[PDB]
Amino acid sequence: ADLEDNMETLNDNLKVIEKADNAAQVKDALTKMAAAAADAWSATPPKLEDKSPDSPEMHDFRHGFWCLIGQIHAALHLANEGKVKEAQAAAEQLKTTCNACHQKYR
Amino acid sequence: ADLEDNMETLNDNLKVIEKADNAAQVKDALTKMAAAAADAWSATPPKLEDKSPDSPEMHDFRHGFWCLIGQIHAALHLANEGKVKEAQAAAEQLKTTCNACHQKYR
Amino acid sequence: ADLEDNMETLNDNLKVIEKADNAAQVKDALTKMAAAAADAWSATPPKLEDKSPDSPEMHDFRHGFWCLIGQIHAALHLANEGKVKEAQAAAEQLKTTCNACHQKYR
Amino acid sequence: ADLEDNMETLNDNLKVIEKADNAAQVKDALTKMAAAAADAWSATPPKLEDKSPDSPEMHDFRHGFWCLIGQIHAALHLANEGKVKEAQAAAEQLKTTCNACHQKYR
Amino acid sequence: ADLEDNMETLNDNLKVIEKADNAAQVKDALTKMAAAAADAWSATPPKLEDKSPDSPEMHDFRHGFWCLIGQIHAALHLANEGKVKEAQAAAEQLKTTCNACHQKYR
Amino acid sequence: ADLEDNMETLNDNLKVIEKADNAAQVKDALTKMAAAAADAWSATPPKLEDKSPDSPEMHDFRHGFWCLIGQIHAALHLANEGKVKEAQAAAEQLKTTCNACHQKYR
Amino acid sequence: ADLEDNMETLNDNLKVIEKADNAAQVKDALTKMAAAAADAWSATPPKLEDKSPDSPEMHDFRHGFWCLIGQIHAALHLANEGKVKEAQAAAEQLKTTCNACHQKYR
Amino acid sequence: ADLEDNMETLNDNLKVIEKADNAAQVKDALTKMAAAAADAWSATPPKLEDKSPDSPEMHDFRHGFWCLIGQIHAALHLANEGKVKEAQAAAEQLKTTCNACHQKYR
Amino acid sequence: ADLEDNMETLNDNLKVIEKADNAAQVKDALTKMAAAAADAWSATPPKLEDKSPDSPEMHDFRHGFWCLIGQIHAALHLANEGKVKEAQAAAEQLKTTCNACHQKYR
Amino acid sequence: ADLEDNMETLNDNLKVIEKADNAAQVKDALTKMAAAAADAWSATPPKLEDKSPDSPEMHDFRHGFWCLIGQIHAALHLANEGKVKEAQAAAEQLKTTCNACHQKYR
Amino acid sequence: ADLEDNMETLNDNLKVIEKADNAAQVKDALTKMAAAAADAWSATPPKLEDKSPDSPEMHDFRHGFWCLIGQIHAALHLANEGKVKEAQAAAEQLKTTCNACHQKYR
Amino acid sequence: ADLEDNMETLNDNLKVIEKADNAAQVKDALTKMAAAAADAWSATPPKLEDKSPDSPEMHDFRHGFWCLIGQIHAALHLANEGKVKEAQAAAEQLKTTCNACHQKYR
Amino acid sequence: KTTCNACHQ
Amino acid sequence: KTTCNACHQ
Amino acid sequence: KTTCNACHQ
Ligand code: HEM
Ligand code: HEM
Ligand code: HEM
Ligand code: HEM
Ligand code: HEM
Ligand code: HEM
Ligand code: HEM
Ligand code: HEM
Ligand code: HEM
Ligand code: HEM
Ligand code: HEM
Ligand code: HEM
Ligand code: HEM
Ligand code: HEM
Ligand SMILES: [Zn+2]
Ligand SMILES: [Zn+2]
Ligand SMILES: [Zn+2]
Ligand SMILES: [Zn+2]
Ligand SMILES: [Zn+2]
Ligand SMILES: [Zn+2]
Ligand SMILES: [Zn+2]
Ligand SMILES: [Zn+2]
Ligand SMILES: [Zn+2]
Ligand SMILES: [Zn+2]
Ligand SMILES: [Zn+2]
Ligand SMILES: [Zn+2]
Ligand SMILES: [Zn+2]
Ligand SMILES: [Zn+2]
Ligand SMILES: [Zn+2]
Ligand SMILES: [Zn+2]
Ligand SMILES: [Zn+2]
Ligand SMILES: [Zn+2]
Ligand SMILES: [Zn+2]
Ligand SMILES: [Zn+2]
Ligand SMILES: [Zn+2]
Ligand SMILES: [Zn+2]
Ligand SMILES: [Zn+2]
Ligand SMILES: [Zn+2]
Ligand SMILES: [Zn+2]
Ligand SMILES: [Zn+2]
Ligand SMILES: [Zn+2]
Ligand SMILES: [Zn+2]
Ligand SMILES: [Zn+2]
Ligand SMILES: [Zn+2]
Repeated sequence: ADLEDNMETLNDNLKVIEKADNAAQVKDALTKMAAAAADAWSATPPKLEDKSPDSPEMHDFRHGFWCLIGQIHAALHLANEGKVKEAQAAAEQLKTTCNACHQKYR
Repeated sequence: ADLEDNMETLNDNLKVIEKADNAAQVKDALTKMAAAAADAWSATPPKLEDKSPDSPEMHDFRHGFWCLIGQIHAALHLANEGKVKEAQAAAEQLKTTCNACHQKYR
Repeated sequence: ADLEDNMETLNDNLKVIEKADNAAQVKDALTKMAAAAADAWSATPPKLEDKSPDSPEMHDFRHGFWCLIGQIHAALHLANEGKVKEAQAAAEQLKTTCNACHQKYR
Repeated sequence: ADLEDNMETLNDNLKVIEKADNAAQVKDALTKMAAAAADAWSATPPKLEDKSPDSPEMHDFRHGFWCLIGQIHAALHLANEGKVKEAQAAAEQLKTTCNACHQKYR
Repeated sequence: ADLEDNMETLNDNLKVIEKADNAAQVKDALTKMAAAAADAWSATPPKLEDKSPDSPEMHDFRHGFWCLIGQIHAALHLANEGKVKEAQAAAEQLKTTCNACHQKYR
Repeated sequence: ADLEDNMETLNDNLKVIEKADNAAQVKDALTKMAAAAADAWSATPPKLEDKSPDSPEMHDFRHGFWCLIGQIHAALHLANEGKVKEAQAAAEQLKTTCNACHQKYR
Repeated sequence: ADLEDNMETLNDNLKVIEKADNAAQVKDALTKMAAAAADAWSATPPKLEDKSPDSPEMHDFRHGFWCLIGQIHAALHLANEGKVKEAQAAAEQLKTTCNACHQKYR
Repeated sequence: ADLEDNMETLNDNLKVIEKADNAAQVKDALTKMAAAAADAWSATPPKLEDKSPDSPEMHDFRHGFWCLIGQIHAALHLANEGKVKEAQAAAEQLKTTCNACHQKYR
Repeated sequence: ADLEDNMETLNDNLKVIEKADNAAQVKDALTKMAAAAADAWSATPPKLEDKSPDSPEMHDFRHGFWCLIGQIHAALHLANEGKVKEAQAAAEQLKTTCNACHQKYR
Repeated sequence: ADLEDNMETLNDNLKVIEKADNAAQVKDALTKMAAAAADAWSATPPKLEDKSPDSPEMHDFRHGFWCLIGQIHAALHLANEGKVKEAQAAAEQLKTTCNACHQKYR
Repeated sequence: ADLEDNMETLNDNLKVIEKADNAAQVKDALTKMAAAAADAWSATPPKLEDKSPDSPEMHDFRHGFWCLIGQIHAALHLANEGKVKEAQAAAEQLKTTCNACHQKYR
Repeated sequence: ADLEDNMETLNDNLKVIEKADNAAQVKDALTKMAAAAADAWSATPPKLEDKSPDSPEMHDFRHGFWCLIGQIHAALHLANEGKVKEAQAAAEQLKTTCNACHQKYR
Repeated sequence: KTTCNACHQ
Repeated sequence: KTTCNACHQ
Repeated sequence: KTTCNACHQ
């Protein structure tokens, strides 16, 4: 999957979590998000193609995904415990991280 | 995944196949489509909720997915041979089946 | 397992679902039913032994099992979501399919 | 494998079954037949290459393999029970299904 | 599975073994019996619910299953050698253990 | 792990079960207890090092662990059914078995 | 393997352990002993072939192998820690268990 | 496992490594430590609960675990070579990282 | 295993094959023989200790094992077809190969 | 499979390689050839039935298969690099080896 | 592997990639590089053997491998899509990362 | 891998074995050597490009690798027993075989 | 899963 | 599962 | 699991 595909996966599964009424659906969606973020971590976005791999921008970009992966993990930990509403709240909070990276590099 | 989620998966991956330039991408997308169809085939769509399980409508509905799964296999066979353009052409034919079920039941 | 064994498995696990008070027990029972139906699909019942494999009766017979497998799948989808009562209701509805095939071919 | 390859596999293994004196040989041959028939299920034969997938013709073609797969399954069930003569008889019965499709579509 | 379910599994499969005409069927049935006994050994039967876990009654109860599991293994060993009649004779001996526990605790 | 390590594992996971508010945490803790007890069963405690392997003391010692393993299994059966409070009650009752062996051999 | 085969395996591997100069050799030998003792556990020896499975005699016979298995486990634990001399000493101690059963039942 | 449980796992296994006299024991303990750190890295500690996810404090917190995981790998590499004393020395160095995070955030 | 131990394995399993009354037993014994011979293939026997790897004797020694391995395969093929007596006769013919090598190098 | 059946497998897959237009198809065919040749290696052909395993003819017969297996590997290596035409040419050269053995022993 | 071994692997496989004419060769080489870089990530180089793990220096050293791993991942993504020239170009870009670390720490 | 790359693998791992101070390192290196030699076995070297597969030279070339593979196995057996110095000496003796082939065909 | 397994396995 | 695994594994 | 899998696999 390319960066855009991984973003579609992220966006789609966030919506799935929002509408979900059971732990299994939340777990599955978060698992897909984790895999999408893991694939996207190594990518170079269009607006940073001219930048050095060792640039503050590229460091910050990759950092965003590991921030996101960590938060996905915390959400899944809650979902695995059957705590649907708490995992949904945690998934809602992911958006801050989505937005922050977008504001800079999308 | 609910019916809507599976439809989103089908749609997204059919678009991935169109824009694809390599066999692996086409194979991945088709694999994801087969899994979505495997989940969806046993669902009951909103417009057929008040219908009998042995109704002509539900027979036809289930049959549409089996047709789709068959066609995905033909496309997979081609992608496994590395024939990107042929697999893509086979995937376009899938859309006839998508269209037919939608015309009746969506 | 022979046809009679598979029927015993179907009958037993239907009762298990009825008395169940948790998702795990419902899931396990439905999983066993699916496997029993899958094994029974290819069988030839005593009252159709004289019939052609391509006969309307043999078509209808095999069709009943795939109808049953689909309904088992829908029930399990509900059970996997922790929806015990809904899965139990879905399992109750299976009986129509059990009865229909029996009335004709048992 | 292509359509002709799969037909060669089916024909070769029918011969292996006929001459077999042990269950292992019969089981192995039937397994190869199952694989070949499963692959042929999604193929389009030369005489239907212009036809609709939703056509009476392609419907019927696919149905023929589904029928054959069911019959191979039944023979396999017998071979797994070490019943050489019975499995050989079941394999012999397959020929009517082979022939029916050939008459229409070969 | 509850105690009753495991008893149903034991009973059904012991009957499968009696009527069996092949080693695979006997092996499958014995395998299912061992799994049911593995589940049941740690249960507390209705008639021993008010007894201490270290009571002679609960010691004896658990011991009955270990005896059963041992005998299933002796039957499995024979079935694995394809000795259908000997495995069947070994399975009949199992019934002494079934009877003994029932006489005391059922 | 040595006997002392296995005891630490037993003690730690008992506390985990007590404070737990979900089935997954209870299941995981009991699974770890089962593995710890299984490893400890074959050990020789300091106060029985001078005793024969065939001694009433060594018989009684090994017996305690299988008593414990059985009770852990019953607790896990409850936890697998999502019955958290009942599994926690069952885990509480384990202490009798812990204490009994300690009073004699610790 | 039959009873005599398993005894040959036990005897051969005790000799391998005694002459061993490395942990891998000791671990491998003890693993083979574990397998042999596990298989012998459900065997009926010539001198008890007429006896009750619930008899003091068959009880005691089975118990002897359970005892031996525990001791092999303990020796295996040591070999896994690379402790050649200690594992060899543990293997030597097994002989008392071997001998006890032979005295009664060989 | 919650943060406290993972800390207990880290502490217990670090003590196992100190007292260890063999490579397998050291490797097992380090493996358990890596799994606990993998779980803990995405947690939010009580003293940082009111902090932003992108705060210097949470950056530093996550970073501490990544440092720890790195050091566990260096210790594992040595244990895999059977170098018990060197692996133990490497594990002692881990404590600097334990101490640093505690000083700030515990 | 050392050479002597592999030889013990060859010798014991030849005796097992001789006394066997079922295919499984013969198959099991031949499988163990194949493994022992495969290990022994690269060994240097005491009587050829000062000889070069490229020496006429060491070529001959290795060839002896390749010879034996080929015959074990032929016997295995027969056992896998359930042809007990034929497999036993093939095993008996191995002795020529055993004896020939012994005369030169044992 | 018997020798004749392995030969049918060799012959059919040589034809598949000749007509192939992709690497996957060539790889698949060569893999099946390798398996057939490996099985045939330990067979005794009708024309050498009364001959000794250590006879000049049987050495030559086995060498023929080792020769063929080596060439199939070389062709497989080429197919795995996607070099279709080169792999086809290597397969065509196999015929020399097929023919040479046939002239002597078929 | 030690640090020098891993550097040899990285260097060797960069050369393999440069000379490669097929995707399989490129993918295999990049996989070996990934493994080598992952192992080197937790190593301590001679020039930093006295340094703090929490030092600017060891931080930076580890960061260099994390950077390299990300870049190898990106190249691997391309190789998996059969894009030889593009993956070779991505591999070439790695050299800046190799060089940066060498300048500081070699 | 091509022949040159397999040779680089042989050469590098021989150096690793020479400098090794533990069994794991020697085992790892020998395992990689075995794989490289196995691949090289079916290669045709530049200097024998116009030669027949059945030529005296190609027989000799393949034999050289079989010779090396046998010695690597012998060394591996020693490494697996933790006999580091003995395994190193066996690896050193490989050089005779390396050199002999090079003199003729490199 | 059942329809899929019916062919593949 | 535990008793079973104690022998088999 | 994700960070771990990123290297190992
Ligand atoms: C769960 C959180 C996130 C969501 C829901 C999300 C969603 C999206 C969506 C819907 C798009 C548009 C895709 C398209 O053009 O078709 C996009 C693009 C993009 N996102 Fe994200 N995203 C998330 C996290 C992140 C993070 C953490 C980063 C940076 C570290 C990031 C970087 C980007 C970039 C660079 C693009 C532009 C891709 C391109 O134009 O090729 N996203 N995102
Ligand atoms: C690969 C071919 C197909 C594609 C690309 C596709 C795509 C879609 C999309 C994008 C939607 C809208 C989902 C939404 O509400 O967000 C949809 C809905 C729907 N589709 Fe499909 N579909 C395909 C095959 C099928 C088949 C074969 C059937 C029937 C056998 C079917 C039946 C339906 C139904 C009943 C809905 C309405 C869902 C609802 O409102 O709950 N589709 N489809
Ligand atoms: C969950 C639904 C079903 C249940 C609970 C069920 C139950 C049973 C039971 C208890 C028997 C008697 C077995 C015996 O004689 O020992 C039986 C027989 C039979 N059933 Fe079913 N069944 C179900 C579904 C079906 C379906 C869908 C079909 C046809 C497609 C079918 C066809 C038959 C036939 C042909 C027999 C007679 C077997 C014989 O006499 O050899 N059943 N069933
Ligand atoms: C086990 C039963 C079957 C056997 C033994 C068998 C055998 C064969 C053989 C030997 C051929 C000639 C292949 C060639 O031209 O190279 C063939 C061709 C063909 N078969 Fe079958 N077949 C079987 C089942 C079926 C079924 C069930 C169908 C249809 C559903 C079918 C459809 C065809 C078609 C369309 C051809 C012509 C292929 C072409 O000309 O490209 N076959 N079959
Ligand atoms: C293979 C041998 C066995 C067979 C065939 C067998 C069969 C059965 C059957 C058919 C039932 C009636 C279940 C129902 O209520 O629907 C039952 C009940 C029972 N059995 Fe067994 N059983 C066997 C072994 C054992 C053993 C070894 C024990 C004790 C160690 C035991 C203890 C019980 C108990 C306590 C009940 C009463 C269950 C309840 O009312 O909750 N059984 N058995
Ligand atoms: C869940 C139940 C159990 C718990 C919570 C538990 C807990 C403990 C604890 C915390 C210790 C002290 C460890 C140390 O010295 O560091 C210990 C020691 C010991 N326990 Fe247990 N235990 C349990 C079950 C058992 C059972 C069933 C037995 C006997 C069958 C047993 C036998 C022993 C022995 C012999 C020691 C002394 C070990 C030594 O000094 O080397 N325990 N136990
Ligand atoms: C590691 C400890 C053991 C060793 C080394 C060992 C060794 C042997 C050997 C060499 C034989 C002679 C086999 C033959 O006649 O061909 C034998 C026979 C026998 N052993 Fe063991 N044994 C051990 C443990 C046991 C145990 C624990 C029991 C009872 C629980 C037992 C019961 C028997 C019996 C009943 C025979 C007579 C078999 C027959 O005559 O068919 N053995 N043993
Ligand atoms: C191997 C090194 C480590 C060891 C041995 C260790 C050990 C411990 C122990 C024994 C506790 C007390 C747990 C309890 O309340 O029962 C604790 C608490 C804590 N540790 Fe660690 N730890 C280590 C690494 C770390 C690291 C790297 C961090 C931060 C990056 C950290 C942060 C904390 C925090 C925040 C608490 C408080 C937990 C709470 O009160 O909820 N630890 N640690
Ligand atoms: C199935 C056929 C074979 C059987 C049954 C067999 C059996 C035996 C036995 C029982 C021993 C004595 C081991 C001991 O000292 O305890 C032995 C030793 C030996 N065998 Fe074999 N063997 C067979 C095949 C071979 C072959 C094919 C070769 C040569 C290629 C061979 C070479 C040797 C050598 C060199 C020894 C002496 C080992 C030493 O003294 O260290 N054997 N064999
Ligand atoms: C890829 C190369 C080869 C091909 C295409 C091939 C093909 C065939 C075919 C089609 C048959 C007739 C089978 C039948 O009766 O139905 C046959 C028979 C035979 N082949 Fe081959 N073969 C090959 C390699 C070899 C080799 C290398 C050997 C000797 C080492 C060999 C030895 C034999 C023998 C002995 C028979 C007679 C079998 C019998 O009558 O029972 N073949 N081969
Ligand atoms: C793919 C990129 C890289 C390549 C091709 C490469 C290649 C090499 C080579 C050929 C050596 C000489 C090995 C020897 O002395 O035997 C070496 C040494 C070294 N490299 Fe790299 N390297 C790469 C990446 C890195 C990175 C990213 C770092 C730091 C983060 C690094 C740190 C070092 C160090 C510290 C040495 C000295 C080792 C010593 O003297 O023991 N390398 N490298
Ligand atoms: C462990 C023992 C061996 C070592 C250390 C070794 C090492 C090497 C090395 C370093 C090269 C140069 C590769 C290059 O051009 O970069 C080479 C080339 C070569 N080796 Fe070996 N080798 C060994 C075994 C063998 C054997 C046993 C044979 C023959 C059976 C052989 C045949 C060749 C040939 C034909 C070349 C030339 C490759 C070419 O020019 O394309 N080698 N070897
Ligand atoms: C709805 C359930 C099914 C799913 C999700 C599914 C999925 C797939 C996928 C993803 C592949 C590609 C494997 C790969 O190359 O990685 C495949 C291959 C294949 N499928 Fe299915 N399939 C299903 C049902 C069936 C059925 C019912 C048949 C038989 C009529 C079948 C026959 C085959 C065959 C012959 C292949 C090629 C060989 C193989 O990989 O097994 N599939 N399937
Ligand atoms: C937090 C997640 C991780 C966990 C739980 C973890 C755990 C482990 C464990 C237990 C081992 C020892 C394997 C054995 O010998 O049995 C290992 C080995 C290893 N790890 Fe990790 N690790 C993690 C992350 C990573 C990362 C991010 C990297 C790459 C930067 C990495 C690279 C390696 C390498 C190169 C080895 C040695 C070769 C291998 O077994 O794969 N690990 N890891
Ligand atoms: Zn991707
Ligand atoms: Zn950087
Ligand atoms: Zn779903
Ligand atoms: Zn989407
Ligand atoms: Zn219907
Ligand atoms: Zn069945
Ligand atoms: Zn039909
Ligand atoms: Zn195909
Ligand atoms: Zn053919
Ligand atoms: Zn249709
Ligand atoms: Zn249960
Ligand atoms: Zn029943
Ligand atoms: Zn008790
Ligand atoms: Zn332990
Ligand atoms: Zn005792
Ligand atoms: Zn046995
Ligand atoms: Zn022996
Ligand atoms: Zn008893
Ligand atoms: Zn956790
Ligand atoms: Zn603790
Ligand atoms: Zn941040
Ligand atoms: Zn060995
Ligand atoms: Zn030689
Ligand atoms: Zn064969
Ligand atoms: Zn010879
Ligand atoms: Zn390393
Ligand atoms: Zn190199
Ligand atoms: Zn730091
Ligand atoms: Zn290669
Ligand atoms: Zn030759």
